[PDB]
Amino acid sequence: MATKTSIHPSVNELYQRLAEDQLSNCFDRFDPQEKIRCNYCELGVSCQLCSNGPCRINEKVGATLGVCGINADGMAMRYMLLRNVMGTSTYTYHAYEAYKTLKMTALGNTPFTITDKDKLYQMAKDLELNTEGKPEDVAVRLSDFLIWELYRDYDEPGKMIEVYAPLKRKEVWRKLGIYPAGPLHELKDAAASCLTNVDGDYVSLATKGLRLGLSCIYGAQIGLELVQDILFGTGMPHEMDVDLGIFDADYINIVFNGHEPFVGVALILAAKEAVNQDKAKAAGAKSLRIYGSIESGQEVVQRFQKDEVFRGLTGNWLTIEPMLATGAVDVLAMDMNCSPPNLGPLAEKYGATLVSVSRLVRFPGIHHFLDYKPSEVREIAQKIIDIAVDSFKNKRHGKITPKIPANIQKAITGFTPEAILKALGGSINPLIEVIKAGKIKGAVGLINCTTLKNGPQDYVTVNLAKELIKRDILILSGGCGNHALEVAGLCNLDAINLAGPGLSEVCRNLNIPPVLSFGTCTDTGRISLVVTALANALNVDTADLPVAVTAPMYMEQKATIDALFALAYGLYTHVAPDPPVMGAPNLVKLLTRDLPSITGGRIAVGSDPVKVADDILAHINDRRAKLGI
Amino acid sequence: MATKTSIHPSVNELYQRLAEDQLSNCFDRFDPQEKIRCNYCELGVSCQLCSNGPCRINEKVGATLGVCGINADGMAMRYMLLRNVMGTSTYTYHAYEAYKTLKMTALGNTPFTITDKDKLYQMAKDLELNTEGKPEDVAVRLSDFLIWELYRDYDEPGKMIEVYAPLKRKEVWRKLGIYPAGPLHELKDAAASCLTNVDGDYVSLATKGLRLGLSCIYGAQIGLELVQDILFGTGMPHEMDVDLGIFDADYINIVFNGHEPFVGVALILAAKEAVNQDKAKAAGAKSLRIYGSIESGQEVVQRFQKDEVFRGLTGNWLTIEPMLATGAVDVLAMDMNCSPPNLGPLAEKYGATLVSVSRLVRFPGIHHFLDYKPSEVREIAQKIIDIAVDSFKNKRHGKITPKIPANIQKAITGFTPEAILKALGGSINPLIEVIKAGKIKGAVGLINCTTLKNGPQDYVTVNLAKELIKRDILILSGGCGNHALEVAGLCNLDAINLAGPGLSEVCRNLNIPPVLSFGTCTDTGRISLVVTALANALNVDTADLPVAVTAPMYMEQKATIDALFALAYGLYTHVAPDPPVMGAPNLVKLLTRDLPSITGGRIAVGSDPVKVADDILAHINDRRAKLGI
Ligand code: SF4
Ligand code: SF4
Ligand code: SF3
Ligand code: SF3
Ligand code: FES
Repeated sequence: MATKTSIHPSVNELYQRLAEDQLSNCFDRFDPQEKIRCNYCELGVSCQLCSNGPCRINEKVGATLGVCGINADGMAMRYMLLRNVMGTSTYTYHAYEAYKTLKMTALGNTPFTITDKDKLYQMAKDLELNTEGKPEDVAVRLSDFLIWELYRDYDEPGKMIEVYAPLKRKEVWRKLGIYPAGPLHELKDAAASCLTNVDGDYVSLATKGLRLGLSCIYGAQIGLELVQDILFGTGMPHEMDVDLGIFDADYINIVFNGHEPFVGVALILAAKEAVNQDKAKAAGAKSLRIYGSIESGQEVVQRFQKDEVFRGLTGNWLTIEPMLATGAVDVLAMDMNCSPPNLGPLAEKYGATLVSVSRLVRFPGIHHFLDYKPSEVREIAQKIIDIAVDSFKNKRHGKITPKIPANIQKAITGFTPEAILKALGGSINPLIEVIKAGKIKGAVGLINCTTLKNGPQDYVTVNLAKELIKRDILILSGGCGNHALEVAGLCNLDAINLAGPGLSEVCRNLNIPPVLSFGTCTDTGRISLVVTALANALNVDTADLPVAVTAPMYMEQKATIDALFALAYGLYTHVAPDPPVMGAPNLVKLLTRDLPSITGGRIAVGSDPVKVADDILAHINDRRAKLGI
Repeated sequence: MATKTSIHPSVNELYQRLAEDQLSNCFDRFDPQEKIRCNYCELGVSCQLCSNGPCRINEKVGATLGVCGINADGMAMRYMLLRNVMGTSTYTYHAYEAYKTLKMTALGNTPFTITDKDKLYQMAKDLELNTEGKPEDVAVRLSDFLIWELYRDYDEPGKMIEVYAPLKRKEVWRKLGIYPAGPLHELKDAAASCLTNVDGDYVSLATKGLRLGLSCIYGAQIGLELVQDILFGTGMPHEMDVDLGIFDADYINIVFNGHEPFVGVALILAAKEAVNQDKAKAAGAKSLRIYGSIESGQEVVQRFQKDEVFRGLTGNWLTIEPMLATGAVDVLAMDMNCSPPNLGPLAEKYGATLVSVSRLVRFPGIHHFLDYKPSEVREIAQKIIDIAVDSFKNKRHGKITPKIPANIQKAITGFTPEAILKALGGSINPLIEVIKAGKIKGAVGLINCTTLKNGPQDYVTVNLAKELIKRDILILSGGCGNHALEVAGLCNLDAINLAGPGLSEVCRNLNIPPVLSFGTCTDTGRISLVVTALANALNVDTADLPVAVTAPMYMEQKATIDALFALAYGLYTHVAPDPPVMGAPNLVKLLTRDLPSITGGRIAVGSDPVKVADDILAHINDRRAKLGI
């Protein structure tokens, strides 16, 4: 088959239905694009930023510079920076909504509550906030402080970066001048820098990308994930069902899909009400069930158990079109990316109702717009259930043939820094000891999307993960790439049998899988808390540790902002497919060869899972040698 | 040669020097790009936003949608929105710095003062601020309030838009749901919407563009321009020297260049110190002179007189490279766009020193980096003078042959709303009356850059302006296109005789030119105050007025954000060259044909000055007919 589909049998089966039904889909749409690809854009040496364009760099024809005078290196890095403004904006958007949700929850106006009060008070103490009064007071103070971190300008020092970053990184960041403003000012400054005839210096633009990455993790991601733990609990390991076989066509099936989990949690709470289960049964369904999709789904499976109501996680963004082709979905409730913009015709064919629950998400053919507001989420969840009941009765039941694949996989979800510490007996020391002894050679943060650019859905990701664990490298996974490993079976105890001799021994002793599900790409900051704890306990810099990062099927700039963060944080950072930079030779040299002498990190490239794994292991072994282990 | 150069003889003379010196320059760089132009990018039907790309729409090869599913209309509007995030970010950056500068001025930490106290107190009254205490206290309160408007979220109502927009527009915006957040949140929301698989609906994306334009004018531009008036005075009409013959090579010559005028004002104040003039003369110069370039220069000529120190405005951004070829510049101090990124080799050849005075501005070969802070601007200005004196002694004097063109033109600069009222005898009535009677058919806001895309520098702008005034249409001008009209002689009293029968006679009686210099593209908000004043005086909506906007040689998205504002504000808005949208037929239909029934405005296109002027006049005459005049 010359069309890239998927490594997953469930997805390939449902692709067959999309193709038989003659519906457009991402897999088929790749092929016409292959007829007319632009290699200037592939290489990052085109520009569309002003009316003297569109420009291309081609020295052979005399087009050495753009009309404005920018060279290839500035051109490529500037467009990378501009796109990374989008990535940072999404994390900043989510953080602000989390903080407003916490405040409105403390004031009594949401269906949520303050669940992890211990985390609330410890965070407040770490940040030197006033902890007098009641938990609701402390929660308002924390929300206002974390909003201040979003809003702080380039000249007001941050506190999150001081609390949560490792000691030896701080001196590097000071030396390089990359301590950022709050993410709102940083992303505005980055966008302004990208306007024509402003910043045309590839080194400066790269520096601004590193700053933007730091602003995203310390100024948005860590705060938002800890606030979500305060609201919904801190994840601990538990068994979850994943893949598209979790659907049963005789129930009313509501799927929540995006990155922000607030609507999903409100849906689970509303679906547990007897009145709503009775509604479903009166409509001819066995009962009402809620399912998670993509990153919003992953946020929930990190913190919530499967039960008779909440059924598990469907898969990553390339599973959404196949999921509709099951003919089992009643409402797909969409809160952020990825909500692909041609779902309308598929929802129509398969008898599903599309509901946007964010002012960000719009595309042709959406049935309902219920933009999120914390004080409205209770009513939003109820209206979604009402829509789903009507949709089941009048659109799907008795009209649509279901075609649900048989595949269901088990994954242990809910790893957090706290869960790792508990699994090790309350101290990081046993992990240090198994690393020093060579049982685990090192650890990889797999923080990733999925894409079709460099293979069938999830091919590189799953095979790279298999190659890493065979080499006794423990994986901490987040993002659509985490969903892939869960569906592939790498996140359960059976997967110990795929690990090498040292890692399989540790996994059996600790009773954990060789791939630890840490959640979403938004959990890059949270994974950094584990690496920071390692660095601080060893009194070594992050750039000295036997670790690496990989985003091996990256798609969008949530992944690349996390990669820029990883570079600033001093790490070997593998990215595939190539970012659009390879036509800019001095930028390539900076990112791949010179950064180890600047931040400590570097970009690595390639899509062959075996070579990528070998190169990661070589870097880990080089770090090990310098540590004497 | 066949190379597009300029309509201005001074620029053509200096281009010859650049070409004979075999130095790269915008004019020559256009020709290689012409060999390899991408028609997909020209039409807005390419996309580089995720790794499944680069994508193209070409139905003839089966490429109907991008891999993700987006159609041509969503693709084109999304990239327009993303680029307009840059435009909004620059205005928001500038506003924030203006507000911090006013605050630090009130606290006594700058070389500036509160010049227009009347305006300070009038704003405080209009915005219902506390006026107790001293003017400095009120200035701090106004600065904090305007910062709040920058930071307001989508769900908190604004006050600037209530005060400074007319009643019928506010009702239209309310009905359409396009009242925006403050510009920081609005630009973050727009950027997040552009991430792959978020907002792929061209109608939604266009709506977001309109919102972004409103947020920019009411949330940043009006506040920043009125704060700059509070600091540096409200412009009134006065004679100014323009074009490149203002240079004299026997003086130490410092040129400030960008959009933010703070460093330029500080330089003028420092150069007026006798000790600094003594330093210049001891170095062998006749004395020390300051000159303005592009939009920062225009802000200064709006509010300051020509004297023995400050000498006038050089021209717009396509004049910067020619200006260096005079061999007369000692320092070029650069604060924002446009600072073209290949000036380094030109500065080296002609013996000029380049100084960046903004963290936004970086490019290869810059000699000194003096990032602006209000509390450091006195030291920055003095350091620049020190650098200039040394550069004159060591790089230029006795080494570089000057080639200064003879051309100097006179322009009347400093028109403001207040200046118009004064010229009319204290009220707007006389202008309304001569419009009603048909002497002046209507008015156009020319808010423009310059570019080479649709002609030699300033060709379309100047010829369009001549055709408009011949048709008895008064022009209020801002931006690089304003600089073009000043240099071409349309902004002095001789230009009265280029106007048609009715407008020439009104201008002769009022002793004003037919093109009124209103400053920068940043003064779109200020122009809207005049258009709003006309709406109220007539008791009609802005969409009913005999007015239009043109950006006839647009370059970057400061101009396009002003055009998006104009559309939201209900106006016929001509833009040339074509924005990168014309491959998206439904988007084109929305912008050019359906918007009149939505906001009242519409996009018009074309670069033929006669046809464009005829079309503007036809619109104005249609509006007149519906008003009964
Ligand atoms: S910014 Fe420079 S390289 Fe990009 S389109 Fe404009 S002239 Fe060309
Ligand atoms: S966002 Fe869609 S159209 Fe753009 S590059 Fe990605 S797949 Fe292609
Ligand atoms: Fe948070 S990872 Fe990047 S692709 Fe869109 S849901 Fe996936
Ligand atoms: Fe403010 S107008 Fe747009 S082009 Fe850059 S200086 Fe000119
Ligand atoms: S698609 Fe236009 S330059 Fe690549």
